[PDB]
Amino acid sequence: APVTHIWYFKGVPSRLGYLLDLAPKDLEKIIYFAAYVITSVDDEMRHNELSTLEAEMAVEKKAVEDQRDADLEARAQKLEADLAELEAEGAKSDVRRKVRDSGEREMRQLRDRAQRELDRLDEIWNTFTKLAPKQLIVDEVLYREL
Amino acid sequence: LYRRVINRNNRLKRLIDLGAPEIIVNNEKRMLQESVDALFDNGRRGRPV
Amino acid sequence: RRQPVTVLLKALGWTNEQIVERFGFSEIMMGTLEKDTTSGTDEALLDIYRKLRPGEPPTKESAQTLLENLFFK
Amino acid sequence: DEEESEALRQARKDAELTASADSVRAYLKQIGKVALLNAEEEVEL
Repeated sequence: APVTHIWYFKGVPSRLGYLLDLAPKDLEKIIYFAAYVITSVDDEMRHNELSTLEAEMAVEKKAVEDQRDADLEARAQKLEADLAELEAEGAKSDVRRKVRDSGEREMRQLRDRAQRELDRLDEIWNTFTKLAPKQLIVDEVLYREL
Repeated sequence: LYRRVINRNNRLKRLIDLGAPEIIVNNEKRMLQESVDALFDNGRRGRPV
Repeated sequence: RRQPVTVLLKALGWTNEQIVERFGFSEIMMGTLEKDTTSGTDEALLDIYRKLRPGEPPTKESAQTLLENLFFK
Repeated sequence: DEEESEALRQARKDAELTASADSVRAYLKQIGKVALLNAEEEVEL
């Protein structure tokens, strides 16, 4: 495995840092296998096939939206089903309140998980479209996705 | 110091030969880097050997 | 890294009334307390844990037992 | 207020992208990703 001479890596100033214009803290992570760095990006190929990627991303976003809507519909149907056997008996508001709270929390979780997935997808797309050489990717999952 | 380098440099050659998972290979590469660094300048980056 | 002592007091289990009751003599104490953005013991504990041990992710039990073993054991 | 909160989530996310200059800490923090296997998945593998 190639190794970098310590003298030029960090010497106050860092000769490699000045040569490539990477901060020593960022350059340190690359050398010691802490974060990935982009060596080359194909701009010409990306431009010739950019709209297709936009459509392929939009289809996935729409699929996520449809799945979230279906999950919300199913959970709402369950909510309306659990109010039939609990309203026949003349109980107090506590018996009804628990179901209402559980359903509301389920709706909130179903919505926010989908929102997080959409945000992650948008982050992936934005990182890809702005990708440039000498760019440090610190997240392993994001790099695998890319 | 030299000995350590050689040792690690040998272990890597084995790990790559039998196709170890990327995590172990990366760890071995990092160890080799640190060993070479300490050989040239001990105690510069991390705790001295 | 340095930080206001009010966060340390909050993490130790002090609400934002006992600090005023005890340290009402001085003015720098009130300046620090007012300037302190953190609110509540839980808020201070998370920041203290993040700063002292940024590597591992914060948790509840570990954050609560952090200062206990650090000095009082 | 210390669960599924935007403040806690930010802290947890930031704690993962830490340099961890110490080599031993870097390795230990990395091998914790994969969860432990039970008896049956070992046989399956």
